[PDB]
Amino acid sequence: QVQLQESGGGLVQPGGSLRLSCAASGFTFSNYKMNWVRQAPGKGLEWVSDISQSGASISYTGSVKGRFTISRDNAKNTLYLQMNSLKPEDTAVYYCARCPAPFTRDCFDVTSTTYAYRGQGTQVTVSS
Amino acid sequence: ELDQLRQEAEQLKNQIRDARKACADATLSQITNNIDPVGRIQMRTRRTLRGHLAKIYAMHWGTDSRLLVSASQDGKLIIWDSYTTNKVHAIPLRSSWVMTCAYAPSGNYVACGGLDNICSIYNLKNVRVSRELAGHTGYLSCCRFLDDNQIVTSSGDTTCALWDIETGQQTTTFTGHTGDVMSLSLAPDTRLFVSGACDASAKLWDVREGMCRQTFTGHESDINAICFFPNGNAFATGSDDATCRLFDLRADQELMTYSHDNIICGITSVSFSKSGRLLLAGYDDFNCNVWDALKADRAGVLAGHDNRVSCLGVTDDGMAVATGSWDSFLKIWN
Amino acid sequence: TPEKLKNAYVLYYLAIVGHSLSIFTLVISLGIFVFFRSLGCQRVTLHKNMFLTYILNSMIIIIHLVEVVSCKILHFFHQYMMACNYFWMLCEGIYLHTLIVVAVFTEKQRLRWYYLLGWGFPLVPTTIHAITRAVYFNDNCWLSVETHLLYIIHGPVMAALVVNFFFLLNIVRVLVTKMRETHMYLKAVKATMILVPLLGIQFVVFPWRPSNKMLGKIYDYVMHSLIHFQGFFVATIYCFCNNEVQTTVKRQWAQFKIQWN
Amino acid sequence: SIAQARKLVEQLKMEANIDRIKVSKAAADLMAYCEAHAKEDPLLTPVPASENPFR
Amino acid sequence: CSNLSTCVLGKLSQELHKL
Amino acid sequence: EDQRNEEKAQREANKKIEKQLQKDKQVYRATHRLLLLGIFETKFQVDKVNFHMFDVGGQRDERRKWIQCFNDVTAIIFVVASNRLQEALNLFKSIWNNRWLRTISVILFLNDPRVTRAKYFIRDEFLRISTASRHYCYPHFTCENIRRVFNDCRDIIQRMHLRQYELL
Repeated sequence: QVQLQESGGGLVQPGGSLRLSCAASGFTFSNYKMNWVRQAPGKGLEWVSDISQSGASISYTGSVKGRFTISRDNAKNTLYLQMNSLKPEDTAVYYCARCPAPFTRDCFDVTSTTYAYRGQGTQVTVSS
Repeated sequence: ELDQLRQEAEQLKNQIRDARKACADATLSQITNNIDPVGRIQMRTRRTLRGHLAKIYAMHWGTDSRLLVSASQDGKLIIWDSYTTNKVHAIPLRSSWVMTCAYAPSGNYVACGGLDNICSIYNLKNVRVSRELAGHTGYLSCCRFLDDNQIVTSSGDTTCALWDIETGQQTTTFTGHTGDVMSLSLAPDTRLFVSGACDASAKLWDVREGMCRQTFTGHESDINAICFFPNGNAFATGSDDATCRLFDLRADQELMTYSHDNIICGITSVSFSKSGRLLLAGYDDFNCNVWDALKADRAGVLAGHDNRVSCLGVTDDGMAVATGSWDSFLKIWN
Repeated sequence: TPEKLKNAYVLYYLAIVGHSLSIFTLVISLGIFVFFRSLGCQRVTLHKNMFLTYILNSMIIIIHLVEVVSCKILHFFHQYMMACNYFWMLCEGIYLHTLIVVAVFTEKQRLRWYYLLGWGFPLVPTTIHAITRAVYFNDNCWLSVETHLLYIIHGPVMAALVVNFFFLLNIVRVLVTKMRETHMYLKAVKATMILVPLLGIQFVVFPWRPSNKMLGKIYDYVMHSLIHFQGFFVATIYCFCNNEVQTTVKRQWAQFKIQWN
Repeated sequence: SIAQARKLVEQLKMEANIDRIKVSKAAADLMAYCEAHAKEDPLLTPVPASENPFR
Repeated sequence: CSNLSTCVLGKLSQELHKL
Repeated sequence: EDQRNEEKAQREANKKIEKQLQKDKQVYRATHRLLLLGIFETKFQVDKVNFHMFDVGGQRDERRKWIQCFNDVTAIIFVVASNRLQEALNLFKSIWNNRWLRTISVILFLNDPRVTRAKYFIRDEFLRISTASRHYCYPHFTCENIRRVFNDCRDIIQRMHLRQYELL
């Protein structure tokens, strides 16, 4: 029983901002390792960011490093992603993925071919 | 068009959830706790079968309850004789990567499936390949025999399949999951087989129709191994969140949870006793905890192995438990 | 002379304490290899024969110690055990050099050859010494070591050790290159020092007892201490500081607490 | 993904129509099976070394 | 053996035996 | 009166099998199993040693179950393609920190001023994950390629034997 719901999205100006709020229900959120994953229209799934189990070790993709910053909060049982000065080239569908094992550090959740533990998708859209 | 359908599914899903909680009205721990526990179980190793070279990945007993077949990663399928620890047959495999072995209930056929995504069938009346089933597109995780003619296999491209041996084609295909279907067990009436997959979902399939009858989602990570309760109304599942859960077929929900905070180690194999009171679970921290399945207490610990236990089987007469681990030893416990 | 008698007595005390302690640890270390069948490897089985030789060498020396034609015969056994022990160190050095450098993959193909060099070969120089000493010299108990006829038995032993020293030079040369391609000095000095007792390279680096009395006495103390505890230092680094046996011992003890009571 | 969604909804209604026995009854049935066959279980109740084929 | 390191026991045993 | 016959039958049934497997254990341990990444198994000989390599091109990309079978192998050949690079870094970061593949080495194949810096950049990024955590990465480049897998697994077996004596 793992269901991941997401907020945020919508048409934005170039150089605006957006907050994507992944809501997690069903599992014990303190033991797992969260991940955000794009899917640009016409591209495959790409990777964005992650947090470790405590809220300490953060990585990013090179294209979003310095612009996006993410954070979870285990008591609220949520995950966030704050984008800043968005490009007109990075409109995508954002998912909230979870690595499939408790208390590990390895993840295999960039796949499109039927990954189970990921969210619905939030269409961030940038017009001009 | 998609959003409106999703709301209809969500409303339908809501009808499931409220009905399940309403139907429950008690938990299994409450009624059971007044009965006397079984205490401590002392199981002593009686045989240690040493013929393999690489890690023993899967073992299957026979309905003769004397011969067992084990398949290691060196490409050898060995039919042991558990009473007098002698080897009856050694069969070379075309693929050395073999993740399962199955022994037919009549004792005439031995099937092993590997990462070559081909189930192979070996005749036992030298011993040679008889029929090879090549229809899956992923890999082959577990396989079981219904009778000598038809074999059910759980592949790793999200589909269980029912095979006919004399023809070579899949008679029915089961495509409900969303993850690699790791393990199947068969009901004692041999009409319903549960399948555990990587969705944290166990599904109940009726082998004649070909559709998902029931779905049991109460786990948090990939379901490794699954085994029926010996009457056919319940089953236990082992997962990677170090939790064994007992789900009932008739009440359609989870009865019990077998877990401790000292247990941060994922289950690799589950099996029941003859009556069903004892639940045996192999873990990957190299021991096999024994659970009083009615009361969720630890009856005992089987700690004889040296590496990760992969398969665990209890005989049909209920006399022995044979575990197979990654140190190439099958130890038979009584 | 009182000082010499006192000096000999302390060394005699050191020999009894040094060897008895060494044999006690060695039997436990050798016992671990035979008892635990999980540790079966090509080096380990070769190590098992070396360990019994240390057990065999220590007991014969202590039995020689208490007594100090039957006297001669026990000394002949002592000559063979002492010689074979040094040759076995060459055999392990031969195996380690071949395993690391020459033929990198598993080298259980020539195991018969090692036994002939290890056990069968020491018989020929010792039998030559026993036959030659009786006819040429006819020494009592063979208890004279100052004779010039001991070269025949000890000439191969010294030859085996010096080429063994060459093997250590290759191993360190290989090791430093591996570390560099990956605090390296600390590991390198530690690696050479642990290698010395098993290969038996203390003898070659300190070959002769010097003529000066002050230098000789300190030399006497360091040589006696290392040799008497050489079997002890082989048993600790290769059965207790060795990591794979350390894991095996830990799991076995855990079972010993739960199934006992 | 609209065509795929239809498959999930039809699967859901098929599994939603079942009637569910209560947990109180189902726990009583599982308890009853264990009570009846506990005598004939060689792991719960141990067998002597004459009856045990592995001995 | 001529007081080599190879036969430490030989010179140890001999001196004590003489004295 | 047939118990004696059964013992006589089995013991000379078991003895022919046990002497068969000891003539197969020699061939099993003389086989250096390999894995490729990025169903077909091809064994081959270079300088009289056997490399049994299993390509996994027929499997799906949900790798969290079938990669645990491959823990036994000597060296995992890694082939990258050049956002096809960063998603290859995250697979290498996942097999590096796995609790069953912690002791398995990795060989990289990544298949004139501008290109040279680009080749250097890929080498630096991969070398930054090896320093994050018993197993060492081996990078290579474009432009014989099977001799580099022989010459780099020989370094793995030398380093596998130095650990046994606690040297390196």
